[PDB]
Amino acid sequence: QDPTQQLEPFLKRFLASLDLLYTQPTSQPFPNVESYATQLGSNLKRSSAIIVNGQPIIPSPQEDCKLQFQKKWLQTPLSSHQLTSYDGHLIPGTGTFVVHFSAKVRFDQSGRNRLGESARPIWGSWFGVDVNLVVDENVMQDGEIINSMDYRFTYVPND
Repeated sequence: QDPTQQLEPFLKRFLASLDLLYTQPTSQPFPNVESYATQLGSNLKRSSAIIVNGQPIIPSPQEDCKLQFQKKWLQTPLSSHQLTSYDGHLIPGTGTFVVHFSAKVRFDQSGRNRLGESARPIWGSWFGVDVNLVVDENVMQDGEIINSMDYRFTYVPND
């Protein structure tokens, strides 16, 4: 409870970064995909170990794992996560803690992508999600602190 007093706000910030709504400044006449996409999961380290639905992201000569994740996540419809439970522990001697959390997430069914393009979000059915993070100790930092992320749907609706 005591060392995990900074834990809940950190998790909410991490999830907000996945749920980020794209807003184009009126000073910019064109969409800036890079400036939006690089904010998704921004607490990830460039060289973090990332696994999505059992499939590890493998670093390539041109794109590190964080970048590949951001490009993957960018292709989802807008999301809305609700944190429902968590637990965390420091791993003695490592300067890291492990955190497991569960959430529900739903996605925009409007047909628009995250830049608002086709071809008011309308939320679909709840998915279940489990996430395991290994994160540097100083979690009220907002920089690159996540060493590993395992993100997994534990329930996927048929519809």
